Amino acid sequence: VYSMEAVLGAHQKRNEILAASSNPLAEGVAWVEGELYPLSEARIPILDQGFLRSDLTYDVPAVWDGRFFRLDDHLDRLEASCEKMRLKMPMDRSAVRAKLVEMVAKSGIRDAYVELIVTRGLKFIREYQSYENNLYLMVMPYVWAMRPDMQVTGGPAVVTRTVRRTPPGAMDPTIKNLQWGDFVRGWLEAMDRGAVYSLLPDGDGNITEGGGYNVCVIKDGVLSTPSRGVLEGVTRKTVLEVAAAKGYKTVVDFVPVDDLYHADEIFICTTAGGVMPITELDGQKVGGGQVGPITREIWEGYWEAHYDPKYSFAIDYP
Amino acid sequence: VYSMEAVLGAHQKRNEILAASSNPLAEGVAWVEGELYPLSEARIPILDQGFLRSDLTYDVPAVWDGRFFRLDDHLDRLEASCEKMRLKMPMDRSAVRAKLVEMVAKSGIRDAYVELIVTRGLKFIREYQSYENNLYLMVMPYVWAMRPDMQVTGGPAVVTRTVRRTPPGAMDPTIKNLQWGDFVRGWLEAMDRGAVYSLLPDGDGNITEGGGYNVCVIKDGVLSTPSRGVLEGVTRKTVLEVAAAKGYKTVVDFVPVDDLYHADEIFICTTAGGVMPITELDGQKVGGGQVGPITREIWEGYWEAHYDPKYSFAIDYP
Repeated sequence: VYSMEAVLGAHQKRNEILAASSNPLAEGVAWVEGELYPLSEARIPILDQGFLRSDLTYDVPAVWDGRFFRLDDHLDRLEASCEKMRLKMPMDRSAVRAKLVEMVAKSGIRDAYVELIVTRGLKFIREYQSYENNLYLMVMPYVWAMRPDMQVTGGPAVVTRTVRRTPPGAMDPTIKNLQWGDFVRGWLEAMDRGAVYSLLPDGDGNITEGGGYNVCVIKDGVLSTPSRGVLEGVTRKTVLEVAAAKGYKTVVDFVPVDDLYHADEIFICTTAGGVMPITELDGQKVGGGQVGPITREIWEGYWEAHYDPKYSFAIDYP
Repeated sequence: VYSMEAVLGAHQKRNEILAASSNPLAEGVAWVEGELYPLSEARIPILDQGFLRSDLTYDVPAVWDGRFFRLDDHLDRLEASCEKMRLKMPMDRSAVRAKLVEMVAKSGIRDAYVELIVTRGLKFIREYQSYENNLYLMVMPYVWAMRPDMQVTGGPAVVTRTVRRTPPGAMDPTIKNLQWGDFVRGWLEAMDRGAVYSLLPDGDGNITEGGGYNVCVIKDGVLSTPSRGVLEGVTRKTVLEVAAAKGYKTVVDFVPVDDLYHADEIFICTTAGGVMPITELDGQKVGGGQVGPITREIWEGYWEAHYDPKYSFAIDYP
């Protein structure tokens, strides 16, 4: 009952119900300076340093089938990110958690992409010690980095050769951030070259991540994923737990670019889409060019976890 | 008459006139979707990818003493940046130029920092080919990266050791951009270590630039400035022209970090402040620890150029 057909099919039914809603928040809602707005109408001050300097961190939990998934792991990473950035979230954690549930519940959205953004505020970094930081919350329908119909077949990727990952000595990649100069270049290279997804090298022979997602490489029943140079994804975390539970070895360590070309399976993972199979790389088949059996087991176990009360709780909709 | 006293003194008189203005735009004005707003009231849509993904380029000409300085060089760089970003400025160049003059004239601001921002718009990079890009214009009182009283003495810098420059293979530094993850870390390191200005290495032994500015290093009458890894500043351009005119050699090429420690003089330069002497580095005097004679000649020639009709034109204020 956690097959692709079952999970994606039910989502599609929930989508058609949402499309028929007359709720003005059904297309999304934002929290700005204490008030709720329809997402298409929400506006932020142009002087905000999150805009003028991308001086911000953010995080993104999701709601699936009316259940929040690992919200507390996302709130922990956001608070760790803020500490690294010398930001202080302007709202208490319990109040943020309750606000998010209220926004989702009022929207009626059962499958939601939920974004929290903490910015430096209006003052330049030279005055960061007044900690006059700003907070924005957004709730919108679930975002698919790889659409359902493409997850059934897997998608095409390239290892980029015109762009590499911003190194950790320039920007710490364990801070989820919106400075996507490299990632945007990767989307453009993939489109130029006849693919969709881009996998960025680190400049010294190893693969890192892409614009929105971690990468997992499978070889002889061993799932390998980069340790350095990448966000420590919550999806990746779940994937490592699931793969272990099902009898596969997991390795978090350097993954040479050259290993991508000998893999049995490859997938990318992110809150915005889940487990996303990669079945073509640089124009060649990955493995058999179909969704591999280990990826499939992990995919199903990922979505099963969304109904586990250890990792999720249900929202009370009006 | 282009000494520091004369130039900064007159600016201070113009400042006190601006402070006394009852014009609601005297503190700045923004252009958003066809209308003008007081800068503190201007708001942009939260869904703009310039915010959600820092998917934008920008440029910053200045007005000094009621004269625009090298506006056409800044417009050329903005258009080159947009082409590299696959952005198309949504307004004709002549209309943008006229709008900027109108905004400055209505503000009454004689010394102005003028910012133009072109963003991807509301759609994700995957849909960049509809070119539905957005434009924002801002005019505000002149911004000083190094305040006047500190330019008289010069300021303190460090070569960062906890951060290095985002490399060109990750983000092209000739595109003026707002992805300041590395620069913000540099401001924090300098503050932690007992300085103000940060100079970022490239990771392979050479110096690049800092958060807002290029760096020029003087040794035995030779001005050296990095070619790779940095924005091609318009201030830097003017500095190279002035230094040549006055009988000094100029070199645009790799500048090893180690050369900083043997320099006779160092300054940083940017539209937001001009020519800004650095008289202490990593806790030690640069040269004699005072503004050097060559820096001083360049400083005066920089501001003299602001009255040259080859590089500047005067705004007709109401």
